[PDB]
Amino acid sequence: GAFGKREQAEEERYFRARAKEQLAALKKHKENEISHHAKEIERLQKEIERHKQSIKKLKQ
Amino acid sequence: GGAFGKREQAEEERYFRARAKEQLAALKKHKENEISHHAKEIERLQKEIERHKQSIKKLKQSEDD
Repeated sequence: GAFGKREQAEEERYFRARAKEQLAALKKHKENEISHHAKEIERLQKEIERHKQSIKKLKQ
Repeated sequence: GGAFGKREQAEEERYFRARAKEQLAALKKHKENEISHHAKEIERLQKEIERHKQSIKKLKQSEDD
């Protein structure tokens, strides 16, 4: 009946929302990982900077 | 006799000049070694960064997938 397609419609919305909650949690995890790698990169570039300044001193 | 007095001094002069240049070379040697170590380190660190950048590239694709 009318109350049968409302159910269907709502059940559909429900499952779609569950599907998107999951896709978002997976993306969240990848973003966290990207985040870590980025952090490391910045750290390594600071070390490079230190070495580059050491060289500069020595060159003079 | 007298030309000996002179020649001895010309030789002494050459001797100390060479002693000076030997020290100068030693100094330049360690400077270059140091600079060299640092460069090597820099290259090593840049490769690590390259690894991380590739890791990100991957993660971004799989995430976009």
